[PDB]
Amino acid sequence: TRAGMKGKVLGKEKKAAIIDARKKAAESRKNRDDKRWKRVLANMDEEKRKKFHGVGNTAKNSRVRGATRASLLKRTGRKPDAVSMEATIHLSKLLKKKTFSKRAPLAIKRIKAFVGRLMKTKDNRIDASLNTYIWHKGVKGVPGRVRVLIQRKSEHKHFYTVISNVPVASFKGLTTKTVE
Amino acid sequence: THIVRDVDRPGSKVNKKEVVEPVTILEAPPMVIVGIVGYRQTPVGLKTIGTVWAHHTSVEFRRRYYKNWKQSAQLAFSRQKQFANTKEGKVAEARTLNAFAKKASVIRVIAHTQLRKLRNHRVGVKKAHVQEIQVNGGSVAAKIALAKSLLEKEVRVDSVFQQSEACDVCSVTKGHGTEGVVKRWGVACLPRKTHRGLRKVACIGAWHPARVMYTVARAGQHGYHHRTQLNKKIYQIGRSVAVEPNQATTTYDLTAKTITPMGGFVGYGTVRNDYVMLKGSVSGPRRRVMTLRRPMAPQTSRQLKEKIVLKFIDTSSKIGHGRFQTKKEKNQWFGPLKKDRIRREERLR
Amino acid sequence: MRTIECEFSHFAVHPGHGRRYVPFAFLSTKPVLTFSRPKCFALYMRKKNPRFIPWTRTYRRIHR
RNA sequence: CGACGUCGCUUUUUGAUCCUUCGAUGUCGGCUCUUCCUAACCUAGCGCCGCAGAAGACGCUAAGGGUUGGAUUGUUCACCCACUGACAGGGAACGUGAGCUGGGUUUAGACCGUCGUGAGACAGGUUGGUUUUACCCUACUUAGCUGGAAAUUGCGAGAAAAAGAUUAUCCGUGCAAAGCGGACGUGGCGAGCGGUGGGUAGUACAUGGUACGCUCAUCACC
RNA sequence: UUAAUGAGAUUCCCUCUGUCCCGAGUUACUAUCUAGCGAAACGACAGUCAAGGGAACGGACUUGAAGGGCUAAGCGGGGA
RNA sequence: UACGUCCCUCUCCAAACGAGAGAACAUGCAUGGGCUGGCAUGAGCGGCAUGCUUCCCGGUGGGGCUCGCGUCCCGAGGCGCUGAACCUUGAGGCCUGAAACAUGCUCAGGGACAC
RNA sequence: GUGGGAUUGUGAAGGGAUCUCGCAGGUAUCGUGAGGGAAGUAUGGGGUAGUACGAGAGGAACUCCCAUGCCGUGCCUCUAGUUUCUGGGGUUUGUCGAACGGCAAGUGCCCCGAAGCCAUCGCACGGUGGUUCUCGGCUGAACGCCUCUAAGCCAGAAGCCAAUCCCAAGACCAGAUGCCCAC
RNA sequence: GCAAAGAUCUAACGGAGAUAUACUCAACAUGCAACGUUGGAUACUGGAGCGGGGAAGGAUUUCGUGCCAACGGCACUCGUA
Ligand SMILES: [K+]
Ligand SMILES: [K+]
Ligand SMILES: [K+]
Ligand SMILES: [Mg+2]
Ligand SMILES: [Mg+2]
Ligand SMILES: [Mg+2]
Ligand SMILES: [Mg+2]
Ligand SMILES: [Mg+2]
Ligand SMILES: [Mg+2]
Ligand SMILES: [Mg+2]
Ligand SMILES: [Mg+2]
Ligand SMILES: [Mg+2]
Ligand SMILES: [Mg+2]
Ligand SMILES: [Mg+2]
Ligand SMILES: [Mg+2]
Ligand SMILES: [Mg+2]
Ligand SMILES: [Mg+2]
Ligand SMILES: [Mg+2]
Ligand SMILES: [Mg+2]
Ligand SMILES: [Mg+2]
Ligand SMILES: [Mg+2]
Ligand SMILES: [Mg+2]
Ligand SMILES: [Mg+2]
Ligand SMILES: [Mg+2]
Ligand SMILES: [Mg+2]
Ligand SMILES: [Mg+2]
Ligand SMILES: [Mg+2]
Ligand SMILES: [Mg+2]
Ligand SMILES: [Mg+2]
Ligand SMILES: [Mg+2]
Ligand SMILES: [Mg+2]
Ligand SMILES: [Mg+2]
Ligand SMILES: [Mg+2]
Ligand SMILES: [Mg+2]
Ligand SMILES: [Mg+2]
Ligand SMILES: [Mg+2]
Ligand SMILES: [Mg+2]
Ligand code: NA
Ligand code: NA
Ligand code: NA
Repeated sequence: TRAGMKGKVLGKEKKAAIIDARKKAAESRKNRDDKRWKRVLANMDEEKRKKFHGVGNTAKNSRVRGATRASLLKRTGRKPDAVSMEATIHLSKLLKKKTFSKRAPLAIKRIKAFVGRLMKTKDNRIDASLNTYIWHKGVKGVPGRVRVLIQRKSEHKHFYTVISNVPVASFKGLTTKTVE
Repeated sequence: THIVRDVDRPGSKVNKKEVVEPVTILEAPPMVIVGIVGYRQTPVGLKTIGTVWAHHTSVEFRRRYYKNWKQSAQLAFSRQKQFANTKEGKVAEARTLNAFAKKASVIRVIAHTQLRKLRNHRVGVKKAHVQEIQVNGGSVAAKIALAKSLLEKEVRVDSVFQQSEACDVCSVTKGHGTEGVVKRWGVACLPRKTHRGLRKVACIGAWHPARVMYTVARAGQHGYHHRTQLNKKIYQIGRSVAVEPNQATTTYDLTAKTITPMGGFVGYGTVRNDYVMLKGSVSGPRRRVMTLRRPMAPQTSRQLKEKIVLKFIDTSSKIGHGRFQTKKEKNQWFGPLKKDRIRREERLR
Repeated sequence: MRTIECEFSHFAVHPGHGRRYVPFAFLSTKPVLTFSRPKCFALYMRKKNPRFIPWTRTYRRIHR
């Protein structure tokens, strides 16, 4: 980043000050707008009121107008060293019009990149159950979807993941979950 | 999309008869005026005299001066505002306006777009587009008065263009990268028997002059060029859907519908602001910003002076062969389905 | 313009859609036939009865 | 229109010559593609006929834009069938083979006619007969980086700029006028104009985001 | 003169078609970028043009017109 | 010194490679749901009914084999649950801002110049 | 003056001298437009009109409308083409004990098939002023009269130049502007 | 340029051939790429076979242990070296 925002230049304490300085400026402008719109909408007549639609943060399924998503996202803290997740990967959208003789080897590389991206890990081990599932219909017949179990372990400290297959009957209605 | 209309053209074989014409849709959220600029004429061309900035600018406008806005100090125009508020700033602004009034012959306004108003999900850019718009008509004093009145205020497209007029469209064409001579210039293909390939030009010049001329076709870049596109007829100027939901409803077709087709525009989404419906096609792909200009060619032909009345606007799906105009029509055709029955049973239980 | 119905499937055909076909052994009352999709014309040239194709209006009206 | 005579132009025909090339400049035609000339077929204007009208002839400026599809033949040339506003003539190493093609011409196989005692011959006929290489420089087409006016240096000074104690010693208006109207004060402390931040009301704008009234606190100029 | 036979030479008809009107879309391997490895042909010196004269078709000569430097992918006018 | 710029990262109106348009904790990305569309009725079970459809209706097969006019079996196909099942953004369709989408992941961004 | 380095080839430590370089710009927008390129071009129908002219046979044209050919620049709403979304379905031989799921036949084969790309096989658009040549005239002498010419002037071609359109500061723009730094 | 003969993937052992950092720092954004054996998975040859034996020709290329300077047009911990 630029020299005015580098962590090793400013320091931990100075860096934290800037973050709160921007946060309070954003919040101060926010709360002033909430009070202004509340007064105007209440003072407004019904003929003008029904025309303004969801400007008063009143409409349903319509987000919060004042701030941005991920600013209302509560941040619990750093995740533990050892975690486990279950996720679905849409393989068919990654392998479209690829050469038929390379589909199964390419799916292995895409899975390792997918897991390493959200786990911040360069050492990803493919379990024998997952390797069999990808190959069990030949090089060309890679399945459209796969459900995997990801486990991160630690042995600086080194981190690595082990990825295995989760056999399911249908993929409908499944989302990402954290297991124990 | 395409529309149906009646023709008023005496002497033609389609007089008082219905025709189908394809049209293009352009979303036009209001622009903001932030600057005034004056020009003077010299024996070597036009020279800028100065610029008068508005007292307040938007984050959209100020983002255009950065490559990484969210991690910057965000100091643009701060000293300018601080100085212009004081007494000396008023003197400087008065001097610049007097210079405009005394020595200028061309007046333009600096304006920019509103990407927050254009709540589009596929247009990724957040820094506003900026351009200059010339002010025509009247004297220089009247031009300056109008420019001063239009400062830090919004301008709508209907205040610039009327319904049954024409315009020019400045834009940039779609890109194709490197292309061969056959697709870049339109030369003929060689016979099947040709050794070393057949999609080429056989002879690229005579013995003398002993060099290749600039008039011979060569391979290279095709597409992504600027074009001006005279005489496009405006067929409709429509208001925002939040104000008038019945955008595509005419006097002849009373079905309540909007301008967005079933399933949305492919690769673009939903039209949420004011819009312009032009006849024909324009250069460039979807999501690209283009400029409408008042016509420069004479407007005297019957075709250019004909008034347009629409009778039908197509809103069927652009994915596949759309055969329904409305979701109500599709529901009327199909009736209750398994998913609807399951949902109703779950709601009852 | 008015909306026509497809010859084979009775789908609605709105202005600016479909193709029209004129057989040589034309019928005097209606000389021109309208089709909404290339699939409908292909089934017509195979001389298939619409009452057996389950996604046509003729089939639905019988089994309802 | 023009005999008998007589004077000139051109190098898109064939002759005449033998200056360059024989330790090699790939050779007929077609296909593809660009450009040039005018001695003008069509398209734009004029003049004149032995020009009533219609259809035409003979000229002048003018080369900006056009000038086709097929049967036979390797053809160029030619001829015929159709369309058209018209189906003009030429140059560019008889444009163009590391662009193609290889039908013709012109090796070695073989047949016929005529000639020769014969081996063999024939700008006579016939059939079959390898078409090699670009990654270098330049030209052309697109595509990137980057200095530089003493065109890399000199310190070697030139404004399609303003007008004054020699551009200093205020600002605006006015004709490079005559005039006119304004400008924070007494070392700290007061006043004014502003940028931010809180407390409060209503309005405008396309309506989540900005402006404005009052009040308070700070930071700057004066 | 001849039935049968012929990777022999020639003309016409039916069928068929991207041979053509007139081109468009897709696939594998290349070209293209990277890691490792790694040549040849050729090489007086070099390399922007117009006209002139000249061994009668110049990159160098005369008089004019251009020309900031370094690079990637192509191309087949010239380097007689 | 400071403002800042480039590389790493993410997106595609750009793209042989460079270059371009953008984003910088953002409905940004992922998965699911709904829409829009494609094909044409899934596996399984069953035949006067703990089957299907309403709130009463429907319910095969050319032939063949057993045991006593009956009752169990073999049989291509047909009917019902069933416009069902599956697919739908990826070189890159829509909906979280007209009326009638939801969850999960980010926890001081790293480096080099500017110097 | 200030700050960095370095001197000739035979061992180490201190000093001195000399030499070279740096000492002000960086980054982000909006514009100007010298110069270069350069494009639109033809035919038919209606009406004029069975009119003008002509004994008769016969037989036009301009203003103004409506179409089309060639060329040019784009576009994908419709129609058509293309499928390695091997999307959905069907079907042959082999094969996993059978059903299910499939797999092999360098995309097994057949039908339909979105998105994208694409067709004179689809759709859209293609302007304005000057200066002249050939020639026709005005006013006019030389030359008594006369005469478009000797001085002067008017009207004037698909020609030529500019506008519109494309690239554009090695055309070195003392054009304007946002922010930081130096003075 | 090293493109005919369809093709490899995974874990564990072995090996100097790695998880190889000056500050900061939780990990990614600072040690990549590549190898032999065994177990799984997926394919090919398809009996006119990259099957099992002979003649001509070759003459130690056969086998075990070790080793990796040169050679096996890339690589090697492997080899007809
Ligand atoms: K001669
Ligand atoms: K079923
Ligand atoms: K069914
Ligand atoms: Mg693109
Ligand atoms: Mg050949
Ligand atoms: Mg579509
Ligand atoms: Mg010779
Ligand atoms: Mg020679
Ligand atoms: Mg040669
Ligand atoms: Mg030679
Ligand atoms: Mg000649
Ligand atoms: Mg050759
Ligand atoms: Mg040649
Ligand atoms: Mg030959
Ligand atoms: Mg004899
Ligand atoms: Mg021959
Ligand atoms: Mg200098
Ligand atoms: Mg100087
Ligand atoms: Mg020359
Ligand atoms: Mg010069
Ligand atoms: Mg090159
Ligand atoms: Mg050459
Ligand atoms: Mg010019
Ligand atoms: Mg035309
Ligand atoms: Mg289609
Ligand atoms: Mg299509
Ligand atoms: Mg199959
Ligand atoms: Mg089978
Ligand atoms: Mg298969
Ligand atoms: Mg190479
Ligand atoms: Mg290779
Ligand atoms: Mg090769
Ligand atoms: Mg191979
Ligand atoms: Mg490693
Ligand atoms: Mg193994
Ligand atoms: Mg064998
Ligand atoms: Mg080797
Ligand atoms: Na030479
Ligand atoms: Na006179
Ligand atoms: Na066998």
